[PDB]
Amino acid sequence: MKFSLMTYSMVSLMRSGEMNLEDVIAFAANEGFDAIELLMVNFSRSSDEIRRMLETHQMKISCIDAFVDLAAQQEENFLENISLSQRIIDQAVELSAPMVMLVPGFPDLIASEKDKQQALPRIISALQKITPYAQSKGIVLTIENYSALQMPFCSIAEVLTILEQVPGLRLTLDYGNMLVAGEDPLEAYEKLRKYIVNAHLKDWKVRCADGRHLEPSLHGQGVINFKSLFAEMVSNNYKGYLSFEYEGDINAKEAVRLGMMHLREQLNEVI
Amino acid sequence: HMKFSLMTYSMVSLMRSGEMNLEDVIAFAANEGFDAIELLMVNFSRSSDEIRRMLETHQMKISCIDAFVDLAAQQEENFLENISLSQRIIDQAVELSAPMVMLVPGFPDLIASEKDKQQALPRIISALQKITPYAQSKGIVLTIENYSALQMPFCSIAEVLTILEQVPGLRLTLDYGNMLVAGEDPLEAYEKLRKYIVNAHLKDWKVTTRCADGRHLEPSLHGQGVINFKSLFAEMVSNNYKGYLSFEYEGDINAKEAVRLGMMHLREQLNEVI
Ligand SMILES: [Mn+2]
Ligand SMILES: [Mn+2]
Repeated sequence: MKFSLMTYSMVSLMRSGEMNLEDVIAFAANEGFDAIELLMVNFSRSSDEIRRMLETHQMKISCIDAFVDLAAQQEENFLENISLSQRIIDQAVELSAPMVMLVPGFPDLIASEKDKQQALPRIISALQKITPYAQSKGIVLTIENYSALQMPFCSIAEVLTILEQVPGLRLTLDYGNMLVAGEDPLEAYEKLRKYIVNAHLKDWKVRCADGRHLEPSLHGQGVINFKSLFAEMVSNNYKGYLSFEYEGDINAKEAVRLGMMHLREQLNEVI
Repeated sequence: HMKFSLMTYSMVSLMRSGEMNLEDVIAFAANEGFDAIELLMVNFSRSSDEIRRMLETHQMKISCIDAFVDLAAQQEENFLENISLSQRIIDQAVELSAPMVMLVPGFPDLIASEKDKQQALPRIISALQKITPYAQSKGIVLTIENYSALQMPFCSIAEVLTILEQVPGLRLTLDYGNMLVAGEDPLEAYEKLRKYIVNAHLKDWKVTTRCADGRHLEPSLHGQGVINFKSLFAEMVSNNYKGYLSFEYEGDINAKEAVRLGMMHLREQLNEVI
């Protein structure tokens, strides 16, 4: 039950120029995380430089995240997105990350029910091509359940349908995203347990399926029940990381410090 | 010469729910008295022949085709394929008799740092320098849109002007509401960018998308928020604007009701000016 910090949680301070990647790694080390989950949106940095940062701060990468359009209808774009996915897997090898998580589509690019219907077999086809490459390199490939309901990978049923058609594919469960999809987060974990190798933890306070809008909350101040998840995870001997995600407006370092105090308290009660 | 168009994006909620298809949006636009639709194109699955058939049935035209394309892609092969995709969108404009294309040239989730923003900008410009001559060769006006996610280097007046002045022939779709998000005065944006503006998106915001100036904003029915459309209309009429004014709505009210309610306000304000 080790914790990892998503670099994506610090995006506000990276966008403002207050933190660079090394600062995020250093901050994760100082806050006691065992790893970072690295969002990779370009290959501008050399692997050498990232490996150096990780050695300096005695940090590891639990998972590399990327947004890739595996729903692309246009053949040449679709093929280049598979190639990009392979390049991300290559980066996981270079950086000693055991896992990749793909968000396999973009919400602004699904503009109708017919688009959603067509996107699903396309995503599945892409993942059947990419997952064997990940396996050959010794990398565990996952998708994430998402929060924009026009993407055909949000509900328990949707993610299960993909997982059951892609040999070897695994799941990063975003516990809070299930709430947006109208699912019970704990039920999602129970139904998808055999595929869940990574988890994102984020909270919401009171657009959903159940028709009620949510705001990002500091962990423990919203509606998500983390202790119940941790209890089941310990019971089931989950061996992946618990990744800290925050998408709100509180200063990102403060959000991590405050939310981690709640999460560690809840885990310690279960242990 | 002030004409209204309906963004198909404004109807996306009912398209996603299966309540409306593209033809329904075209027919709705015709029934509500629009001069055109602005078509969001996210794939080429629709037959060009069938779109043209729909436009003829409903006596409608397409004023502009909108697309999201990642012209900031750092990996060369992806970058080149996104230039080719943009050229294929221009070809679709020819096939559909749309005079204009609007690209949103990057994706907010793919710019994760200030350095990423810095590196994206010359990349986007270089792509647009390749795409714009192709649009010109096909008689298509190419535009970008000023956006609302401030990590993208195309939101402020200064950012959009920097791109436009480096890409010969490039023009602008002014999203008047997005300028408010960027901390600009929407009317001053129009005045400073007037010679480039060939299309406009009209949307409104109410004070409850995070602004530069602090205020929290949510989509508003037009006329119920803070955007002054009459002042814009008065200036465009004064300058003999010949383009379209495109109706954009991003909120939660039923999309057909939002068009009916918002257009009543917009037409009233334009009428007070002419
Ligand atoms: Mn997540
Ligand atoms: Mn717009």
